[PDB]
Amino acid sequence: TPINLVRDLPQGFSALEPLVDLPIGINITRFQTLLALSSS
Amino acid sequence: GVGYQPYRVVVLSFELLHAPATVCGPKKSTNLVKNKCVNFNFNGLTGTG
Ligand SMILES: *[C@@H]1O[C@H](CO)[C@@H](O)[C@H](O)[C@H]1NC(C)=O
Repeated sequence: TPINLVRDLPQGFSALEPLVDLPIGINITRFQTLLALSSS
Repeated sequence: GVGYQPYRVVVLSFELLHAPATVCGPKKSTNLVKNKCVNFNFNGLTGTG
């Protein structure tokens, strides 16, 4: 969904289409994201 | 002689109740017809029309 404001979530409506569909079958109770990105 | 030669044996062992079914045999298909009352079956969606 392209937008016009880099600030907080905008006002509008847009539905999400299905993308991937998998028969994993597995047991889930916790999820984590991945980030690709010294301290001074 | 027979009974002494080497033999290639393969075991087709399968299990259940481990994951949703994802291995199924080939499913045949027939030709498509139009303008005639027929019994159709689209991906298991059975019906007459
Ligand atoms: C996790 O899903 C599994 C099957 O893979 C099920 O046996 C189990 O009840 C779930 N885990 C817990 C702690 O209940």
